[PDB]
Amino acid sequence: DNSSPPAVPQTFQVAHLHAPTGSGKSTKVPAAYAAQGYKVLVLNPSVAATLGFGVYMSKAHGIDPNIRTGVRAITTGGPITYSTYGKFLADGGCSAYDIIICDECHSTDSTSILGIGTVLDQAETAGARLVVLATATPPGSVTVPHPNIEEVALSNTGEIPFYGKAIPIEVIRGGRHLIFCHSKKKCDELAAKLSALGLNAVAYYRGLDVSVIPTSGDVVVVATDALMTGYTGDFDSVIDCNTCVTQTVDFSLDPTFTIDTTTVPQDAVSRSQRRGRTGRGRRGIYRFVTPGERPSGMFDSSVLCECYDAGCAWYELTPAETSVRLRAYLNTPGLPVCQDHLEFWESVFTGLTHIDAHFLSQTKQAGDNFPYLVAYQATVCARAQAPPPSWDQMWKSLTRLKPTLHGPTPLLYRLGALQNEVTLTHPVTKFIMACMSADLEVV
Amino acid sequence: DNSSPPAVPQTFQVAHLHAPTGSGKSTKVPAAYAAQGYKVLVLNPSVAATLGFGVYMSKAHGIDPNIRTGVRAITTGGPITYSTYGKFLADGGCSAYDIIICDECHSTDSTSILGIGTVLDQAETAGARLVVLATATPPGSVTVPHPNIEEVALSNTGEIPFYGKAIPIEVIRGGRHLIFCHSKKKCDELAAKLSALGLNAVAYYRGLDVSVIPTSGDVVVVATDALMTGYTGDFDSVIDCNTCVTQTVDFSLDPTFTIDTTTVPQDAVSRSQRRGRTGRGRRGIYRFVTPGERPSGMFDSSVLCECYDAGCAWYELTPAETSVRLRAYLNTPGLPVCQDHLEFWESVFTGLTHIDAHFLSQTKQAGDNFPYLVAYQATVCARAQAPPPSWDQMWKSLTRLKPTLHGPTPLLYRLGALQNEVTLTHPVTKFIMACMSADLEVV
Ligand SMILES: Cc1sc2ccc(Cl)cc2c1Cn1cc(CC(=O)O)c2ccc(-c3cc(N)cc(N)c3)cc21
Ligand SMILES: Cc1sc2ccc(Cl)cc2c1Cn1cc(CC(=O)O)c2ccc(-c3cc(N)cc(N)c3)cc21
Ligand SMILES: [Cl-]
Ligand SMILES: [Cl-]
Ligand SMILES: [Mg+2]
Ligand SMILES: [Mg+2]
Ligand SMILES: [Mg+2]
Ligand SMILES: [Mg+2]
Repeated sequence: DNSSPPAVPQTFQVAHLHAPTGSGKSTKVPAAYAAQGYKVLVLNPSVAATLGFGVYMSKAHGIDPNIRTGVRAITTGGPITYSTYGKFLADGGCSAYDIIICDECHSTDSTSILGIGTVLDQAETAGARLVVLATATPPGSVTVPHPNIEEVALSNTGEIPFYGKAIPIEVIRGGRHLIFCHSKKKCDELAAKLSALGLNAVAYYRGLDVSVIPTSGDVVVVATDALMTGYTGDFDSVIDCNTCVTQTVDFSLDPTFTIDTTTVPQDAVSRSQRRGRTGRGRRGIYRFVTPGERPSGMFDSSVLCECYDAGCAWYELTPAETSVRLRAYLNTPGLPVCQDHLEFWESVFTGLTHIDAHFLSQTKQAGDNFPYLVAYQATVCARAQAPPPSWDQMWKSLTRLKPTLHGPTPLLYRLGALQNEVTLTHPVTKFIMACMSADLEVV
Repeated sequence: DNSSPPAVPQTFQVAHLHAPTGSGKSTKVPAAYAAQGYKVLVLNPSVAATLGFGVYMSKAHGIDPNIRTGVRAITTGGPITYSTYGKFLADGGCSAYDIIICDECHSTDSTSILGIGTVLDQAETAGARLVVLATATPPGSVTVPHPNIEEVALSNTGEIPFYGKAIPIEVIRGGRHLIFCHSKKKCDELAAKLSALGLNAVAYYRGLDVSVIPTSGDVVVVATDALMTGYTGDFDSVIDCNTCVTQTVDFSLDPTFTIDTTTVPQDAVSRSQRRGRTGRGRRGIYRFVTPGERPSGMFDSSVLCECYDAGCAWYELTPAETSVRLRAYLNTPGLPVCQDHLEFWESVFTGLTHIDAHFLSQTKQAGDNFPYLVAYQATVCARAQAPPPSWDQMWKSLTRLKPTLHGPTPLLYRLGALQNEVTLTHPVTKFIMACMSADLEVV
């Protein structure tokens, strides 16, 4: 049904394309639309993917497309353009293209979600005949059985307790095995427990080397998801804790909301990926704490906030402009889904007035999450000559003013751990609290 | 048809099983035959695969099978036994098992071919009810299109001549690319040509390190098939010369036959494998000198010779015993195929009388190809006080006698390059020449 590329409707259509990564959906398909005389934009969340498409197209097909990223925009004048969603947003959206392919349209990072809503809101007005929502992983996808992987639940019987169940020593003594834990911390403690017990064991996370994992010999690697992005092949078995760390918003009311990195049950995509490290060129084993529960393509409300934040920080969009684009995304069927907290987030940002410009550009440059919310809290701090909620790296634009800031932090919301006393008097704190309780979904 | 495991016939059946590597054919299938009360032997060409199955079975299913290789035989007493074909032959064949699974039955190395003929000849007499010829690559398989790989023939247009066609510089300037050449020699010359031209290029073959290939950055790797067995992932494109080196027999009549490593067009398996280095997690390009021509599962007559040789050297089989087993293999449909040179090879070896025992064990130990033919030539040399055909490593059991060997080599056949004068007088030379011309297929 959605596995063939849509023929161009001679007016306006939104269409889905479910096809594997590499299969032609982002290359051969735009090539065929271009040979019929169309101009085609193809959007993707990744700078590397985007650059990779221009290499393929010119070398396979002698087609030199325009390649547009945050760094540079390469204009050849040909009919196909590749861009990241972020560069697309930075360029004003549709502002040119007959057909727009939104690639990896299952992505739930904020640039993808804002970028996609923008296409959906603007595509027809801008002269487009076709928007394609393309993906290899449609929303509601679950982990399906693999022919080469045998799946065996852990029980309570075992000498090594692990996320509420147990690993018998015998199933990891001998051969090469990968245990997934959620944090650098568990990795280290489990790695150390196992080593006490006589096992060749080694931790791996963000910021250690790939060479810390022996090519050969019995090993138990206790790792985070950093592994899949840093390292190549192997494994007789995977032991999956079945949880990850994700950005979540909590309407904690202490005074307002909390945005932090918390432990959530994994979704199908993380389950599929962690399992997929065994079964390569021979049979594999996958062991797990709990059966697959979350389908792919649900995202957190704090990603809606992040969209509003980036709209203000990067793209000179008022919160109301951000809502039209997000509304178009939430109103389009077959896309990732989320609680409808558009009115609420819009209203919060609408009263985040008179941010310090130099603070915001410092935060933007340093690359911290939520550049607008961090610089706004900082602004508020420097205007009350108060310290930031902690001296986390986040707050470094206040470090030069550190000797002159005294007293309780005027807390607007929580972006991490609290390390100073707080006052809840601030007019903006009050404003955000009233945004919460003026919204039936958020109260 | 051949994708489901055969139910046990209550008398005797030979059956085929076509199923992917890892899918259960060598593990789950024997497990299910064992739960019904059968004793199951599972044979494979690889020590590592064989050991890998015992790890899987005990860890996935709490089944500790017997694991038998050249090194050691592990006896647990359970109903499933894994063995290499070679260990099976060393143990006397069927000499116990209800069901015998011949795994990787498409293999065309001599141990697999002799091992398989032995099962086929002996299985019924020995009480077996079932022989399964199992494989992921049936004979006559061709290279089929891959959804993620775009295939583009080279033409004559290009600045870099390559196996009778050309590579334009533009298709390898920028990005990461793998060129296959047939010999360490071409690798080095092409690598050096490309470097002169401004390209980051690096050779790779048997005996250089994996680290000689940069993880990141534009590179052109000019390699042999050593690459697939030494190194892990990548590549925007593969450029395949479409030829490999294989052991071939030539009835050269100078005086008798030649067995040497020569350049042949590649078969589907080598084509599939070399192509398969691109298209991983994104789209790939494969370029080639000539369209796929050889289907898998044809092997050379010199593999029949090697079987006879190993029978004499390792397994105390007379040539006539070797023929009954090879005959059973050639008479069984759906197996690799070869010219029927059984009578001829049998007759050659039957007159290879009174080999020196110490020479043969030296050759066997040193691991040279054709241990019987090398030690027989050597024997013949030491009895004529003549030098070996060259001082290649092959002939090292004659090195201690080197000051006393003089005159022309009495050539029985050719196993490499000739580096001394030769006499064709030797009675055994005459005998082998008459084996050739007494056989209608070989004349
Ligand atoms: C650096 C970040 S983090 C983040 C998180 C959420 C959202 Cl919605 C945007 C963002 C951005 C903004 N952002 C993301 C991309 C994507 C890419 O790498 O090509 C990107 C590309 C270009 C720009 C960009 C470039 C210039 N010259 C000026 C301005 N104001 C923005 C901003 C971009
Ligand atoms: C070392 C070689 S190269 C070659 C080539 C062709 C053929 Cl038909 C056999 C052979 C052999 C013999 N060969 C191959 C294997 C397989 C494995 O590694 O388990 C193997 C295993 C065991 C034996 C083996 C073991 C003992 N103790 C005595 C004797 N006479 C043979 C010989 C073996
Ligand atoms: Cl605002
Ligand atoms: Cl003999
Ligand atoms: Mg593609
Ligand atoms: Mg250790
Ligand atoms: Mg298997
Ligand atoms: Mg170089």
